[PDB]
Formats: sequence, C-alpha cells, structure tokens
Amino acid sequence: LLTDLVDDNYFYLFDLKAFFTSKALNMAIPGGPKFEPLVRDINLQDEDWNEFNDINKIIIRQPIRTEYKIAFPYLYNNLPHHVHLTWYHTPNVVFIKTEDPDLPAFYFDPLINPISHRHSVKSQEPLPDDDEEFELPEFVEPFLKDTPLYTDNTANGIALLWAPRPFNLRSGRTRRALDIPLVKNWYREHCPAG
Amino acid sequence: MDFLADLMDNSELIRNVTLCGHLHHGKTCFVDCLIEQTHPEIRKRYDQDLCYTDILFTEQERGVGIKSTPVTVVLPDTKGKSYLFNIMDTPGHVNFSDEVTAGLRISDGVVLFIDAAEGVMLNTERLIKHAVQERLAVTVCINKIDRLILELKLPPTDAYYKLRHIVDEVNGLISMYSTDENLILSPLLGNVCFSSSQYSICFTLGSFAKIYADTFGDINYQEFAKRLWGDIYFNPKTRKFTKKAPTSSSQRSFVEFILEPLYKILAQVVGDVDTSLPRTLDELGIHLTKEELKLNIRPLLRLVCKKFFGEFTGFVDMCVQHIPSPKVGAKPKIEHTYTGGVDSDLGEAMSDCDPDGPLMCHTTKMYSTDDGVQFHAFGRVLSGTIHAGQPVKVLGENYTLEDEEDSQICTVGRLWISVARYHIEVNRVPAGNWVLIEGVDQPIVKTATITEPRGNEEAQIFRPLKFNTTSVIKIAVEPVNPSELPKMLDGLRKVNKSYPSLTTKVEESGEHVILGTGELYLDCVMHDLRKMYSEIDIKVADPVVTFCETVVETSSLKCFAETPNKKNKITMIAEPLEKGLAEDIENEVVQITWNRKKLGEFFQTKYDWDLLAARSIWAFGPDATGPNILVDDTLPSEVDKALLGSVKDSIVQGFQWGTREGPLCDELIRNVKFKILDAVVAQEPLHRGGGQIIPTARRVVYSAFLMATPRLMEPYYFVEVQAPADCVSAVYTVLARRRGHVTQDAPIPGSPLYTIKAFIPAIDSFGFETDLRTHTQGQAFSLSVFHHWQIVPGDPLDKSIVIRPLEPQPAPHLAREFMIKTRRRKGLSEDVSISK
Amino acid sequence: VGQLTGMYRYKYKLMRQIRMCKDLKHLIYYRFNTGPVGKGPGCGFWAAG
Amino acid sequence: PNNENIVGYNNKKCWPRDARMRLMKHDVNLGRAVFWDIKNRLPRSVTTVQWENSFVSVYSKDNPNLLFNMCGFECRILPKCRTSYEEFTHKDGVWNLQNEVTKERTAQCFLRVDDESMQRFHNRVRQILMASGSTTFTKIVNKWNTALIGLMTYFREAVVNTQELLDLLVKCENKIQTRIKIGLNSKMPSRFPPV
Amino acid sequence: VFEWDASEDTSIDYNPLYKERHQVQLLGRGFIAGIDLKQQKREQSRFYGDLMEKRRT
Amino acid sequence: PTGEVLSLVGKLEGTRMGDKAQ
Amino acid sequence: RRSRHCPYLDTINRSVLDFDFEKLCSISLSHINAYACLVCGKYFQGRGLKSHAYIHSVQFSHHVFLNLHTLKFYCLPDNYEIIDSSLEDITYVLKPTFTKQQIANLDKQAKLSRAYDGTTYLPGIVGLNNIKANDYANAVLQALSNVPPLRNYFLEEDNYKNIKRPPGDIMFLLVQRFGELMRKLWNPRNFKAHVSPHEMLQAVVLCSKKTFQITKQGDGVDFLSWFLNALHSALGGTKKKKKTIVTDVFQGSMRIFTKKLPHPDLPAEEKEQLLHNDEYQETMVESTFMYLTLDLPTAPLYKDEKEQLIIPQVPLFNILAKFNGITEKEYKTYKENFLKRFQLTKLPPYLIFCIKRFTKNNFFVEKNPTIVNFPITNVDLREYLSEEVQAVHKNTTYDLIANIVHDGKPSEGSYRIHVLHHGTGKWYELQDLQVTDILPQMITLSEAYIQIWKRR
RNA sequence: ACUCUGGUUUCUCUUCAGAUCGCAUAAAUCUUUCGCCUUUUACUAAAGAUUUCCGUGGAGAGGAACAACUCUGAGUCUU
Ligand SMILES: O=P(O)(O)O[C@H]1[C@@H](OP(=O)(O)O)[C@@H](OP(=O)(O)O)[C@@H](OP(=O)(O)O)[C@@H](OP(=O)(O)O)[C@H]1OP(=O)(O)O
Repeated sequence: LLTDLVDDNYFYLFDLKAFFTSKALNMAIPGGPKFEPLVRDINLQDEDWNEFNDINKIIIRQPIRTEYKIAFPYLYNNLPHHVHLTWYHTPNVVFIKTEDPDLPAFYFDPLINPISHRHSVKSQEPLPDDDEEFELPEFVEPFLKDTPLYTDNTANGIALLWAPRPFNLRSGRTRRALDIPLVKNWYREHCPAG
Repeated sequence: MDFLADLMDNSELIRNVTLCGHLHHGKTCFVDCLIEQTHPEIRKRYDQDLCYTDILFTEQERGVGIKSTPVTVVLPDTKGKSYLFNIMDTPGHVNFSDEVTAGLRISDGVVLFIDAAEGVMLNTERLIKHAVQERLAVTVCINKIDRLILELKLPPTDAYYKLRHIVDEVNGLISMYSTDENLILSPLLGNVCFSSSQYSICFTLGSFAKIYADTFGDINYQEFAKRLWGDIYFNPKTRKFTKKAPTSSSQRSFVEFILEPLYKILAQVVGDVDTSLPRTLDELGIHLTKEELKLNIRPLLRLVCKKFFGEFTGFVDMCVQHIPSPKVGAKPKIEHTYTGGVDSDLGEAMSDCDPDGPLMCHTTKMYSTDDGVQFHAFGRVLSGTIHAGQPVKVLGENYTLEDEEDSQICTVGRLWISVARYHIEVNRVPAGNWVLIEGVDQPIVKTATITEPRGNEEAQIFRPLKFNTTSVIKIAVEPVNPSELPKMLDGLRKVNKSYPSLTTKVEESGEHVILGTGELYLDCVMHDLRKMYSEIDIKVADPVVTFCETVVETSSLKCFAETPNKKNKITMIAEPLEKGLAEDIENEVVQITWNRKKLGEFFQTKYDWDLLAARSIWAFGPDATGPNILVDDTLPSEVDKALLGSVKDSIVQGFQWGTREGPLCDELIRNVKFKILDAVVAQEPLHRGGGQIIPTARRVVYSAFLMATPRLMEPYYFVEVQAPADCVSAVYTVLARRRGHVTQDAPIPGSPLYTIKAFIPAIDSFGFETDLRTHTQGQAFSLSVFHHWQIVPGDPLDKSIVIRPLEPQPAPHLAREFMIKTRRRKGLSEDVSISK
Repeated sequence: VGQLTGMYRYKYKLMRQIRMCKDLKHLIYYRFNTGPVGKGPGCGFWAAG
Repeated sequence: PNNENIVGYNNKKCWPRDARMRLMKHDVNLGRAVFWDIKNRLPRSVTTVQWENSFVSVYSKDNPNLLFNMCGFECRILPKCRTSYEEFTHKDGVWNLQNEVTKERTAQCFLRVDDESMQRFHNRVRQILMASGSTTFTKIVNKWNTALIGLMTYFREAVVNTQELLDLLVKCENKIQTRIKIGLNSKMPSRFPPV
Repeated sequence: VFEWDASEDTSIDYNPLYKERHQVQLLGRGFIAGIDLKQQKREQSRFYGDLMEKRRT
Repeated sequence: PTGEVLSLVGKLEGTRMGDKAQ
Repeated sequence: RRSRHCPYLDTINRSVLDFDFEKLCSISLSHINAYACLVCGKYFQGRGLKSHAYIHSVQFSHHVFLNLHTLKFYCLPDNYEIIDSSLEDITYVLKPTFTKQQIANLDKQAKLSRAYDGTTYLPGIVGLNNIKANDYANAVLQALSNVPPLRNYFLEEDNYKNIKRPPGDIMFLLVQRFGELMRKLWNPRNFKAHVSPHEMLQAVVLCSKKTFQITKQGDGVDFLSWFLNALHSALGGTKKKKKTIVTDVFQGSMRIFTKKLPHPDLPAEEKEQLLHNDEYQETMVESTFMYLTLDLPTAPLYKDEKEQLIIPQVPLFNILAKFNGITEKEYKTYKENFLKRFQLTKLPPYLIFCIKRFTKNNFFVEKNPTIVNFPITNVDLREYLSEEVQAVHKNTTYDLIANIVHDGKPSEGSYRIHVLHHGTGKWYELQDLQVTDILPQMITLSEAYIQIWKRR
C-alpha cells in the first residue's frame, strides 16, 4: 500500500504548491487538475498587441510551457496574484534498502559505483616516522569495542528511517479509521503509462 | 552579552570567515546548530529544520539560499577560550555566486562545505577557484557524514576511501589554481573537518582526540590526532602506531578509532533504541531521561550526538588555527583589494588594522528592512572605529583621488551587529569587524568605501567587486500602468542596490532591461521587485540572452574615417584575436597596467607575435580588461610618432566606445584585433580635439568591423547534471533537443549517481532545469553557469534569408534572427547601414 | 451508491461524492487488476468509498 | 514622457490579436494626434467629440489590417499585397474588394456584426419574451419572426463570421420555444416536436 | 454524468518528453504502491539489474 | 429528436448563402 | 585652464530645459551626480571617463553639461569647468535662492515677471501642471503658497533646515520638497510660465501610504488637513515642538460644550432625573483646530413658489452663527444624540474655513450646492468670542486671501482657485495651465470650498 | 549510596484553543461572479463571509480505579 519513494523530489511540480500556482494562474500541469479561473478577467485575458509584447521582437527557440510558468511564477507570467512558490530541489536522498536478509547491514552494494582508489600521486601527508615515540596507555580503547557493529535490527531501523510518514515514528497518536486515506498517496503520484 | 562587544576590541580573537559550498550542503544547518549551541532558547522543531539565518520569505519558501546573511557569535575554543566568529551564510546556488563574492571580499577565511555523498560538484570547484583568486585561507568541511552511514551504508573502510578521495580531489583542484603549496588540506593538519549538521555532529581529529582524552585522561590530543589519518595502523599488543598493519585484516587508525565509534553510535540509535541503546548510552556516559528516550529516531539521534560531541570546538579551533585574524590577515587583503596598494601611507595604516588609525570601512552588502525604502549598508571595518551618529564621507565605485564628485557626506545613525535575524545595536565598532551601517544608503551603490571627512583626503577606494560569472540573461521589465511607472523605477533602484551583480539598463526604445545570471536569480529578483519594493503590478518580456560581436576574416580593405574638420583621417583594419588570448585578457593574465616591456614579451613569446607589433599595442577593448585589442600600425617612415601620441588617447576612448556598443548587435564587440594602418593628424591642437576624434574613431571602428565578415557569439552555459544511471539516456535526448552537445558522463565515485557535463546554448537553456527535472521525475537535477561565448550558426550579413515569425528558424538562419529581433528590441533600424 | 440507491435525485451536490467514488474505483481496479489477475469483480478494498 | 497614450486607446476586441489593431507607440501617438487635430477644428461649445466614444485605426508597416465600424458593421480590410497568403472564396463573410483600374483582388474585407447590434437584438427578444404574460402565441412568434428577418436581411454576410451571433440567435429561438411550451402546459416537454 | 468526459483530460501534450515520462527505477528495489511486485519486476527495464550483474564478482 | 434548437456554429460550411434560391 | 573660452555657449537652448523632473540618469536611473545636457535637457550619470555624459557628448556632439547637485557647468568631450556670469540664470532656474530682502519685498512686489518664452507672469500665481487628474492637490498647494508667514518660513532652505530628524523619517522629504516646489513657484525668472508639481505629487504618494494618489481625485479638505498635520509633525527636533510654523500660522484655540442627551423616547420625569444624575450635564473641553468646518444648511429640496428653481444662498453670518453658546448642534450619532455647542477662544493669525461638501447620505455621496454670501472686503469675528477672551484679542478683522471652488459632481469635479495678490489687490483665478484675472465682485458667485483669511 | 518523594488508569464536568485543534475532511447559509435558465426545491464552479456537524489539544474542577510501595529527583549517596 506504500509508494516506495525516498524523497519528495518526485513531487517537483506535482505537489500542493504547484497545484495552487496552477489554480492561481488559470493553467494546469498536464498531470495536474483543471480548475476554473481564480478571477474571470475575460477581457483582460487577451490584451492588445502592444510594442512591449511584440511577437516580432520575441525570439523563439523552445515554447514557454505551463511548467515553466508554474516553476518560476514571477518570471514567465504577468500579474502573479496569490501565487505560491514551489519548494526547490531537495538533496537527492539516495538510500539503498537491503533486499536479502543474509547480508551485512553495512555493505558496498554493487549499485554504488566503485571508488577504484588510484595512486597516480602517492598519498603523502605530514605524519611522523613510524612507531618511534607515541605509545597510548593500555586502558585507552575505542569507544565501542564490546558492542557489535550491527545487530539484526540495524538494517531494519535504517530502512525505517526513509519510510512514509506513518512508518517512521517510534511512537505516535491514534487517528480514527475515517481519517486514514489509504490511497491518498496513490493518486498524488503521476498516472502510470499505458 | 557585554563580552560580545568587548571581544571586538581584541583584533586577534575575531575570525572573519565565509561559509561557502554547493547547493544544499548543510551550511544553513551548520549555522543553525551553532546558534542552538550558543543560544539556549533557540531549538529546531523535530521534523522541520530550524531555518535560522534565512529571513527572506523567498529563502524559506523556495528552500534555496538567496541572500548571504551575517552571523556574529562567541564560541569557546577547544582549549576553552571564547573567540568571536563572523560568518557569511552564503547561497550555494551558482546563480547567486555574486552573493558569495560580496561576502567573500570582506572575509579572511573560507569554510568549504562539501556533501559526503554528493561529492565536489560544480559550485564547489568554482568557489575554491574564486577564493584562490582572493588568496583567502581555505578550510574544508565534509558535511553530511551520516549519508555515508544511514543512506549508502558503506563499510567504514569504504567510507574512509570516499573521504580520502574527496580530500585528494579538493587538494588537486586547489593545486591546479593556487601556486602556494601551503594550502594543502588534511584533517591531521586541522584543515579538514567532519560533520553532519542535521544530527549536530561536528568534529575534527583534534576534537575527537580531546574527547578520548576527557574520557580517559593524560592523553596528548594533538599528537594523538597527528596519527589519526592515512595508512597508519594501531597495534594493541604494543599500543603503538605503525605505518604497516600489525595483522593482515587490520583496519586503519582513522577507521579503527573514529569511523567505527561513529558507525556504532549511529547504529545503536537507528536500530536498537529499546534493546541495546541504554547499555551503550550508559557506556559512553550519556544520560538520557525516560522522556528523552521516547522521541523519534532523528530527534533522539540529534540529542545523543549533542550530548556526546558537546560543543562545536572542532570548527572553532579549525578557524583559529587556519584562518588568520584581521590584524594579521589584513596585509594580503590590502595587497589584493585596495587600489592604492600597501605602499601608500594609507595602505600601511590599514594593513596594521589599527582601531586608532584613520577611519576606513568597505561596504559590499545592502540589506532591505521591512519597509524597503531605506537600505542598510553592511561591510567590514578595515581601520579605525566607526561611531553611531557620526559624519562620514562615502566614496563611490568611480571615485578617484582626482574626482571628488563620487563622494558624499552622510550622518551615520544607530548601527548594529547583525546576528542573522536579530542584530545587537552598538555605539561603535572597532576595526576588523562586520558592521551594519545606517544613513549611508543614498550615496552607496553596490561596492562602497567609507572614510571620515576632514582628514585622510588622499583616500582611494577598494577595487570593484569582481564576479566569477558573466551575467548574460536579459529580461525587459515594464509597468502595467504607465501612470505608476515612477514607482517601478524606484523599485528598480532598490533591486540594483540589493543584488550585487544586477545590472538595470534603459535601452534606446525605453525598455528597462535587467541582467541576471540564471532563471532562479531573475525569478527571485522580480519577486522582490513586485512584492517588497515596488508593490505594483509589473510585466515581463520573454527572456533572451545578450550577444557579442566578433570577426572571422581579415577586413577586405582598410576602412577610413574623417573628422568633420576633414583634416584628421584615421584608417584601420580588422582581424580576430588569437585563441586563449581573449581569455587571457578576461582573466587579467595580462593587464594594461603592465609596463610595455612585460606585455610585449608576453605577446611576442607566447603568441609568436612580432616584437614591434607587441610594442605597437595601444589599448584593450570595452574596458581595461576588454577582450579586444587596439594596436598601432602606422609606419614611422610615413607617420610621426610623437604627434600621433597626442591623439592616441582620444583614439583609445573612441575605440573603447566602439567596442562597447557594436554596430551589429548594438553592444559587446568581442575577440577582435584592430590595427590603425594610417593616421593623418591635423597640426593644430584645436582641430584634433576629443569631441572631433572620438566620433571619428567610433566610425572607423564600425567600418572596419563591418567590412570584415562579422559573427554573433551566443553564450554557451556549462551544465552538469547529477542523476541516477537510468536517467542518463533521457538527459542525452533532452540536451539534444536544445542544441546542446554532451562532453562527459562520469559516474560519481562512492555513489550510484552519474554526473553528465555538457554545453548548452544559454538562449536555448531557458526551462532546461524544469524540463530535465520533470522529464526524469525529479531524479535529474541541473545547475547552469556561463562557460564561454561561441559563434552562433548562420551569417548575420546574408539578407537573402527571410525570417518567419513565431517559428524556430533553422541554424543557418539563427544569427540573422538573433540580430534582427535584437534590433527590434532596441528600437534600432531594420538592417545595419554599412555606410554609417 | 448512485446505481443502487439513486439518492442524488434529492440532493444533486451528493453527485460530487459519487463522481469521487467511481474515480476511486478506477484508481483501485487498475492497480488491483494489474498482473496475472484479469479484469473481474474480485476487488474488496472498500475503505475509500 | 511615460508613454501613457496606449492606456486609453479603444480597440475592436471582437477580432483576434493579429486582426486587432497593433498598439505600436508611433501608431498610437499618430492616432491620438489625428483625433486631437479633428477635435481642435470643432468648437467645444457648438458640439463635442469625446475620445472614449471614438475609434482611430491606422494602417501602416506594423498594422496590416484597417479596422472600422459603421452602420452596425465591424469591418476589417486586409490588403492582398502584404499579409494575404490565400485569397479564398468559400468564406461568405468576405467581400472580395476589387480595384476599378487593375480589376484585381487588391483587398479582402472581413465583416462582423457589431456588439451593439447584438445587444440591441438580445434586448428586443428579451422585451418580446417578458411582455408575454397575457399575449397570444402567434403574436410572439410574429414579433420574433419580424426581428429575425430584420437582423438577417440587414446583417447578411455578417452573421457567418459572428459565431457569438449564431449562438445568441439559437439561444433566443430556444427561449421563444420554451415560452410557447410553458404557455401550452406548465411543464417542460421531454421530446417536443418541431412541427 | 456518471462517468467523465474524455475532453476533461489534462495530460494532453504535444511534447514527446512529457508524453513519455522516464519511469523511476527506485534503485531497482522500490515498488510503486498497488501494482504486484512480479509484474513490476518483469516490467522494469532492469538497467540496474544489468549494472548489478556486471558489478557482481 | 430532442426538440431543442442546435447552434449551427461549426456546421453546414459546405453550403453558401445564395444556394437553394433562384 | 581653458575656461572662460568655451565656444559652445551658443548651443545652449533654455527652451528645452525642464528642471522640474527628478534628477536621475536617463539610462542608469541613478541619483548620484546628476548631469543635464543643456542641448537636450536629459540627465546623465555624471562627469567622467566612459560615463553616460561622456557617451552622450561623443555621440550627439553635445558639449555643455550642468551638474545638478553642484550648480556648475562643464564640457565632457574636453572635460573642463565653465565659469561665466551668463549661465547664472540657468542656475537660478535650477536652484532659486531667495535673499531676505527679496523675500520681504514679495509682499510689496508689483512688477510683472517675464519668463524666457515671453509669457509675462506674476510671482506666486503660476500655473500648475495637472498630471493624472489630481487638481485638488494643486489647488490646495496653490492656496497654501499664498500665506505670507508660510512663504517666509519655507522660501529659504536653512529656515526649516538644521533640525534633528528621526533616522527612519521620510516625512522630512515631503517637507523639504514643498520648500523646493514653492520657491520654484515664487521664482520670478522661470524659463517656462508654469511649474510642474509632479515630483511633489510623487513625494506625497510616497509619504501618504498610497492615499491621495495621483490617479484618484481626493477631497481637498482631507488633503489639506493631512498636509497641515504632517508639516507640523515633520518640523522640529526628534520630539515635537509646541509651536511649529504651521501651529503659529493656522492653529487656534476653540471650546466645545458637550452635553450628553438621553434617549428621546423616555418619560419626562426619567429624562429629568437622568439630567440631574450629572452624566447628561454640560462639559467644557478646550482644543486646538487647524481649520473650522462649516456645515451648510439643508437644501430647500423644493421649487420656490414665486421664482421656481432658485439656487439657495446663505449669508456668511448664518454659517458663522456656530461657535457660540447661543446655538447648539444636535449631532445624531448612531448610538445616541449629543448636544454639542462650540465657542471660539483664541483666533489664529490666519484662518482656514472648510465648507463641508460631499456629504455621504444613507445610500451614496452627494454634493451640497448651496452658495455662501460673504463680504470679500472684510469680516468681523469679535462677536463670536466669549467675553473672557475678548480682552486679549485686538485684531479680529479678516480679509479673504484664498478661495477654493469645486465645479461638477463629486464623481468628476474640477478644483479651481482664486488668489488675492497682495501687491496689486487683484484676484487671479487659475485652473491647471489656465490663468485668468477675475473681478472680486463674482468671487462669492461660486461653490466655495476652502477659504484662507488673514487677520492683518 | 540514603531518608522523604505518592502514583497511573478511567468516567465526567467547566473553560481555553493559539497549532496541519484534524499528516483528515463535510454540509448549509449569505454575498459576488458564474453555467443552466422556466417557477420553488434540488443545482453548475470559483472567490469571500459566517454557521452547524463528525472530531482534537491544554488547563482547571469533581469522581471512581486502588493498589503502593515506589518510579523519579532535591542531596551527600558510602567505602
Ligand atoms: O466508468 P464507470 O462507469 O465507473 O464503469 C467502470 C468501467 O466501465 P465503463 O468505463 O466501460 O463504463 C469498467 O467496466 P467495463 O465496462 O470497462 O468492464 C470498470 O472495470 P474495468 O475497468 O476493470 O473494466 C468497472 O467495472 P466493474 O466495477 O464491474 O469491474 C466499472 O463498470 P460498472 O460501473 O458498470 O461496474
């Protein structure tokens, strides 16, 4: 029942802000819904051929689409009254959840590109000569040596980090069964092709 | 609180540093963590970020930094000394690079935030290059370390490999730009610092070694840290640090003592809160209450890391040890920034950063209050102390020791120190600080030098703020109601003050064009204009880029012009300049301030030019650093030299004006070499005046340029896109649609994401970000920066072509269209008149 | 509900619900009946309506 | 100085953007100048000419269409020399203007029913319908027929290009039919026949 | 009207880029809600599967 | 067969006005 | 050092110089170092190499420029200063500096000032250019410019300068621009016969928070009251001075006898006992008034029986019957009626009357057309002062100095203004660019709106 | 390593609700544009204004639970 989406970058121009912008600008995202105009402006919809918007002066290389105007509400459209600025690009949350349980929680999955550590320049940095003066007390140890690196719950918890809203809370409050739209995120995504 | 003001008296316990990095690399989050550490009453919400240091509505709504924000704050050091820090929270977006530079000019040091998972990316490379240009101290902070644990789950050995690869790449990039090898970066040196700003992790090798010491005692954290990175291994049999692994499957010291505890402390909080967390929490001395253990994973992890790592002393001691104080670091700042130089008496006075010396402040920032009708200056005090309610003498960008017109006497009212949103008012500010100044908005335009009147009359200005990128996007702006045109005009002034690289220019036809770097830059500019400054409805034309004008062939015949007196006749020829030479002049590789021997040696040696021709070079193009050359070529056997030198200057201004406004595209002649092949100078001074020669020089330059077959240079943006592997093919097609050619596609090491670097025409780059983001469903993100002017396909002087309206013309037509419509946007004639 | 009851005849604003519910059906069936399961009257995901 | 002459410039909104007058600054200024010159000749007391109740349309290099309005006809002239890719004939709202010397199709005349005429016709139908509480059906039908023949004979060739007029005509005819049907029975027929 | 008119459709695009939206692989391990996992596995382009098998040692 | 009058916009453009009249 | 030898003084043409414009560069829109090209009158960036002035000089071959902020002339293509006495007229047009003797002599000045174009005019009475149908502001400013003490206070820049102002204060911009505009009005050497108040209108819009807009035709009374209060507030130190110039010119002291009225639908005994309850008793309140609001009596609303359709006419004394104990005024407040009767205490040296027109009725706003009949020569106000305060006062005779009239309906009206010239005694009526001499006989034959009177 | 610390649940009541009262979502009335139009009653779809309804949090008050020590912490808590 849960869309396996890690971050909200999927809803770039397909979120609440973009839909509010589309409703305000009397236009619609292709996948988005069609609204009635926020204000009629029937006579003001088609202004006269001025010398400012002279189509002769306008250089055309790629058409200015509805998505352009919605993404930049104050740049590609005129009189943006009651318009909402969409959230810009969030960091790409690349999180590879484990697939086979018989695998360490920390593991270089083949999806990650190999570093392939090069040594064209021999890594040289100022560090004193080997094993000559410094000797730690025997009682000084790494902070967590008795604790194992990862239990069987570590991978599950890491997966639970990047999970939808109900499934990323240790605790929470109780909501009525009425107030739980099980397919709200189903139609909030783009319609599948075909 | 009073200690905050008193600490400004000491010029060594202050550090002027700017936080710069790529887009969304935790800079704002880092400043929020610092604020929370120093402000008990300021705490971020569990799910929503603090969003501190971002006060603009656009900053919060868009989520991208817009305006660099000043943060003054007192932080204890690792040893326990309370230093004073001033931080430029700068936008990471490349389109706001100018906003970095305004904070970069008045900053002693640079903290470069790099995301651990993302990599270096483009704005980081540009930032380190540009900071090398100002020769600032460089420190690197690999932020978002948790993304190597909680996102990629890389093994700690691979995590060390990734961190070392990033550090080596940064060091190599710096070595490719900075000659001084002292800028090597390593965590053991105190340069590289590790951090995850979401969970309030901020440690260097010294900080973690000090944590070890406080855990155990009698440990030299400095010498321990000096052995906590690289191919060094640890032996518990001898408790000894070696350069070889004591066993076969041993781990490196950095992994063994630093990465491993961090991995386990994160894993026990993300996976075993109810089972194993209390044991490891009591083991490390962290005592969390029953209520505190009931928080979600992220707030609990932030809380435990705050309790464990404590203060952010790693960042503090990094800045103290590697970023010079204003008192000691003023000398390179004066050497590179001030026009008069350190040699002059004022240079010596301001190099010492004397609080009792002559008053001198350098304002490079303008901030708009709630009303927006009275801007507030913001700048560095480089000498003396400015006082509240005091008369000052403000200089301008064009001010020289001769021209006193650019100055103005203004009374400075109450002044304060800006701590992000809240600023503390202070009666005075000593040297080396960053100060908000009131009452000087009217004479200050962008860069400003403020000095005291009735003294130090031989005071010059600092060099104008130089920006990395060339703003090429241009949008015409008009008022919906012309009866309300003045208001919009007023608003224009405000934005011209607010945005350092914004250029508002009124063309001949009356179109108020605005120059912006990119789509988001102009979007924010016009949002501010509509909603904050003008408060009236505005109209935007369709975006278009500027164009440059060049030649590709030698002028067929020498073109001559004559003064209205018909006694001075100047005959010139037109040729293109050599490859890279225009870039050399652009990057100030060679300057007109060079003596003739040095410039001649450069031209004759590197570019194989004639020695006499190299000595025959007169001047540069549109500005002192213009990419066009004006070279004398009058043979001494026919033309007198001393007499020609009298009008040489006037011909120089004429040629500069001609290159400024090109005959073809009305502006910006680029990459053109002009040789004066004949000079007939009237023997009397009154027949060779500037008002007579300069128009003649413009006419002869135009004739020479137009006789040679001209070409239009459109700006090509260098766009790199970081995207998953499956989206690379789609990005290829999207770039192919907009006439862009792909250069490189390199998978990012230590991450499953490719990075594709390509060149796309700026005129075809509009909406490219949105197109790519929506076409790949948000997986492919792009940033655009100006790279280089390139010849547009087509011939601008082929009149057999017909321009079909409202249709994308093919490439062979483009140039013609690109000029003809441009002329219509200027109100100019339909075709270029060769006779004129 | 519209076919079984026809209560929209006495309050036409109620059609707003019906047009929604049918939509939810089209939202569910083409997710429900995607793979080897063919089109048929087998869905029982009645929470939305 | 502020180029305010374009604000108060009446334009024939009934035409598309390209067909409508292009408000170039030079042409707007010229139209204002022509109107001011004409207004100067007439004394302000013997008569008056007000700008807002006027239309000045200039054909020049920028403007390819001459727009005018007379006798309830909104007409637009497009010379064939510049912007006439096809001199078609099927469109019956087109007057193939012919020079008396060259005897060629130099210009194309597009006709339209004026908005004031449409408003007057709608008002006439409205007052026919609302003044029918106590009135025979034949009287109503005769009044509607008279109005319709007057409009169609006066504005022939101008209906075809005024799709709004076609919609208004069919709407008013449906109004008349609905009024008659309500007169017959106080309930709308479901499948009423046109016979 | 019980059903919805086809004219109400908003996803009408002349641009092939928007007509053909690049499906997200979700790192080859995520699955869109509702659709059975087997159908998506046999439907996904398996570019990530090919990359994994090439990098599987 | 509804009995309502339909608007002939976008209709019967294959016919002129002078047709069906002598 | 080749000054005093400029061969380009001939190219200067004073006709095309309009210095009323805001001093901003025609290209960069910058306020710093404004330079005007005397050939064309357009401002530029400033004197310097590769500047807008330099570009204009090398393009259009214009060789003479004037520094707006410096009042000094330069040549850009040759870049040298100009020191001539022939250019001083342009300097005075740009920056009219009035000496004390000439400021005093304006009252006794009786010479017809001649402009450059030849349209001889009078100082002070100079046509104001309407911009976007806001003649009310122009009429109010023209009326205010006729006051002698205000003219003395505002004519010289340093008279209202050298005071402390709040750092965030923008009201001082308006008060300092009023002086500039008014010394342009009183300048007897204008190039053009008229004065453009457009900069003043822009400053009014900037300081008024979008009210009194250039587009909208606001009420003259409200604009005058707001302007007077704003001018009083701006002047002085950081704390308001008790007696500013506006206070000593227009403000007077007046007394209100406010008596609460019981509900009229109450028993007589209950009304009497409420009156005895000390709540519905008379209370005396002193106050300061910038002007006196004159309430026009009710229109006849019916045709006169003998001579039908006669415009009502009221003597000035019936309106002046207010402000005394004998006459009350039952204010019909929506909550309860008030029995307020006024009484003048201390007359100002200059008196402002505002005849209340444009009264909003229960459904819309209508303009009362009742005309007031007054003796223009002089009026007596000693009879409208209480016996306690008549000992201090010695000059209660007032003569009409300025008259404002509104012509037309409230929706679209024209603000005309008659002003009395002190030097000649003539009345001049000016409406936008139009200026005409009007006989004092038919001054009262108009819908008087705002009257400015001098106690002499 | 100590003495006192005194529960939590649940049923109500009374006020305040700032905050996504609600990680959910209705209806009605009124006022503007509307679409149908022919009379109410249903309506078309956007904006604006209230209102009712299914819910919610906090505070305070009054019960029961029902026990009960303690939890916990003020500290000297000690080798
Ligand atoms: O659009 P609706 O009125 O909601 O009808 C739909 C639809 O029918 P139509 O779109 O043709 O009217 C399908 O039924 P089919 O007629 O296409 O079989 C659908 O099921 P599928 O999309 O899986 O075909 C479903 O049918 P059901 O709910 O019976 O599975 C339902 O039809 P009904 O509304 O007639 O039930």
